Amino acid sequence: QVQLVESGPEMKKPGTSVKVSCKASGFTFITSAVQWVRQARGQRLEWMGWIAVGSGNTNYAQKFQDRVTINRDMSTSTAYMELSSLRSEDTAVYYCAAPHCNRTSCHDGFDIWGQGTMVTVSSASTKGPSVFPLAPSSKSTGTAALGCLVKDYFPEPVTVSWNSGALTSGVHTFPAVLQSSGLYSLSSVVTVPSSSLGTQTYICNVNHKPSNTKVDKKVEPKSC
Amino acid sequence: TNLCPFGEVFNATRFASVYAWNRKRISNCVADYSVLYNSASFSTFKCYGVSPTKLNDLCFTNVYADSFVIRGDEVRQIAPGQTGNIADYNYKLPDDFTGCVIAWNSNNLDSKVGGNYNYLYRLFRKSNLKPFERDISTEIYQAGSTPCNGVKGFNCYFPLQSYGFQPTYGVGYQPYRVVVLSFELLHAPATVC
Amino acid sequence: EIVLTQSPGTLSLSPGERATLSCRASQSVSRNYLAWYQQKPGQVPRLLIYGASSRATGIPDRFRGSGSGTDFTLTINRLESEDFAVYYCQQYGSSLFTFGPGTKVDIKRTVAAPSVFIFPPSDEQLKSGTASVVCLLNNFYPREAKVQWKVDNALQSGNSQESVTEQDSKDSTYSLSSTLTLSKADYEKHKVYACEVTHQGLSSPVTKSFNRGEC
Ligand SMILES: *[C@@H]1O[C@H](CO[C@@H]2O[C@@H](C)[C@@H](O)[C@@H](O)[C@@H]2O)[C@@H](O[C@@H]2O[C@H](CO)[C@@H](O[C@@H]3O[C@H](CO[C@H]4O[C@H](CO)[C@@H](O)[C@H](O)[C@@H]4O)[C@@H](O)[C@H](O[C@H]4O[C@H](CO)[C@@H](O)[C@H](O)[C@@H]4O)[C@@H]3O)[C@H](O)[C@H]2NC(C)=O)[C@H](O)[C@H]1NC(C)=O
Ligand SMILES: *[C@@H]1O[C@H](CO[C@@H]2O[C@@H](C)[C@@H](O)[C@@H](O)[C@@H]2O)[C@@H](O[C@@H]2O[C@H](CO)[C@@H](O)[C@H](O[C@@H]3O[C@H](CO[C@H]4O[C@H](CO)[C@@H](O)[C@H](O)[C@@H]4O)[C@@H](O)[C@H](O)[C@@H]3O)[C@H]2NC(C)=O)[C@H](O)[C@H]1NC(C)=O
Repeated sequence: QVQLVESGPEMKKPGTSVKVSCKASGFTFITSAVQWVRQARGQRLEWMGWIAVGSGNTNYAQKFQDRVTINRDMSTSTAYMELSSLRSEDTAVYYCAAPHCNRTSCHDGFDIWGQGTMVTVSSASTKGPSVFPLAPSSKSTGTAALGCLVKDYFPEPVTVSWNSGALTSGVHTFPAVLQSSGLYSLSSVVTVPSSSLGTQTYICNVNHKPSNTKVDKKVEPKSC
Repeated sequence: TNLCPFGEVFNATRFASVYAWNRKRISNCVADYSVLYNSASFSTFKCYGVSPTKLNDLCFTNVYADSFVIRGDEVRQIAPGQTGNIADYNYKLPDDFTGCVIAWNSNNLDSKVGGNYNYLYRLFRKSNLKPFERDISTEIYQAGSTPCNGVKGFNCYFPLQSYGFQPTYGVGYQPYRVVVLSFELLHAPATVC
Repeated sequence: EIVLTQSPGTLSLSPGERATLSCRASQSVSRNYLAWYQQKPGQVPRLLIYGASSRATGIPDRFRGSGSGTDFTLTINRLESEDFAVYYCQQYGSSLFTFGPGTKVDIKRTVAAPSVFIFPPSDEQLKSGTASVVCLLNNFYPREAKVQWKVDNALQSGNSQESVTEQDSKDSTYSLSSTLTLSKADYEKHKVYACEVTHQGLSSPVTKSFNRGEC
């Protein structure tokens, strides 16, 4: 059972520090090396640094030389990464990787990876979303589009269903975006035939567990 | 009729690193072991093959005095049949060891405020050392399949590492000076009584 | 720092074809230390190829690596359905390690133009002092698309953000959501709001517009 287990989710205010754990199991920790890679939501892998377990020697990328310090504690067989002076741009998922080794030899690559640690940095407090309807256009002849606007909420995530699960086909819920105000905004839409606009009702089910918010909103065709 | 120079060993102003452990040969001298066991300034004192008290009434052909410095947690490795980074890659005692292991805390001497990086230990080595073997090669250790030919990089690190003794470490990380006395009995005229 | 680049950005292939990914290093690798990783959405990277041309444990034989100095290749002989994900390369032989930008391998599909819709801000939101205009691009292929907001016939930049869904498991299409966000004061200062959509499946940019106050 060659394993590598990391810390739980972290949520630190901007300007503070976060220390992510990364404990090893199944192999001899003393002789391998641990690297740290972060990945923003939907972005590429970004290499931060690495540490040799035996010597403790570290190497850090240019971007992270100012605020990142990688250490290890071979008594607990755990390596740590500390990121000071946190900010909204640091909000990402942090991974640790290491080669599986025995007392004398190592794998030629990082084949052991951790499960990931979600670090969220934001000044804004918890907030329930305002749900606004996206009414279908009157310029629709065969298929029209309608949806809801889940705007200004924190933190992630929110769940959205239509007609409480009866409507699933042609539904698209987009991943949220972080506004400059620190709050998230999301939009979920659905394409239905233009004929059914007058004889079928469409209600979006927005549920936000961190705030215990259950907002349902009816989307009605534009009326003058 | 002259006593053995046990003072030059136990009282040396500087001790060697465990990977390059010092060894002094003692012969043709009257060994007075009385004060050594009486000495309360020694933290560790374990003899294997001979009794600590019943020792002054013994003659040996050669007596070897080995001295070095290790961590407090690593003193338990200076014994026959032990395993660890020190017993496997630095200083190894045979299974049929005939001698005594002596150690004492030296945090007041071998530790500096900024860290004393003079004491080193061999961290990586391909195979375990033979008994009383000594390895001082600084050849870069190749951990992965691909070599390096002298490249301090991933899966290719320097085989030697420093202790960095500071006075604020715990007793396990503090420096301990060790003196290992081997009692050799050959088919030659005896010289140490 | 050694710069790492991959090509293409998105590789559109059908299940069964042979995929060929490229990874380029700004200078010669320190020690032929090039690793290939596979990442499905919302998952942890998985090592496929380590050290130029050496398959990791548990990887099927259809994955292969090659290269030597600055140009390296990841080749999948017969593309299986479980292989459609993003692929990253990483050099890790010279002190500092670096990653590539990634290469997304998606299922091939015929060109499909997007269904474009525009949504004025609800009266409930205008009560909040904020206005949000939404531009929907529904079910298109490939993912490459461009959205340009225009307020009173003027190209708008800033106060705009996009979002793309994953490749749908039925029609293999993507969908984009662009949101323009202004204050109620700024919104009430104009009449025509439109988003201009440019796509490969459109012979000319398609524009959907509305007039404020004229429902
Ligand atoms: C510690 O790990 C060492 C490295 O092993 C690999 O790396 C680690 C990280 C793991 O992933 C591990 O699973 C990997 O295997 C490991 O060293 C390895 O030890 C084995 C067993 O002693 C060696 O295999 C034996 O090799 C001989 C002859 O090898 C010659 O050829 C190779 C090139 O092909 C040369 O590199 C060698 O120098 C030799 O010249 C084989 O004859 C032998 O058996 C074969 O035949 C029998 C039937 O008789 C079959 O059952 C076997 O499957 C074989 O086909 C072994 O294969 C291996 O060479 C060696 N590798 C290295 C790089 O040193 C070590 O054992 C581990 N120690 C501990 C305590 O865990
Ligand atoms: C390692 O060296 C130490 C220290 O060496 C001495 O101390 C340092 C600070 C320097 O001054 C150096 O020049 C010295 O040589 C040894 O520790 C001392 O060793 C001596 C001799 O082995 C021993 O006598 C000390 O014990 C003390 O003894 C006095 C008096 O005891 C005898 O001496 C006087 C004459 O000087 C006689 O009149 C008396 O009757 C006794 O015969 C006691 O008063 C005192 O309480 C203490 O017991 C040792 N002192 C200490 C602190 O350890 C050590 O033996 C050396 N070890 C080895 C293996 O060589």
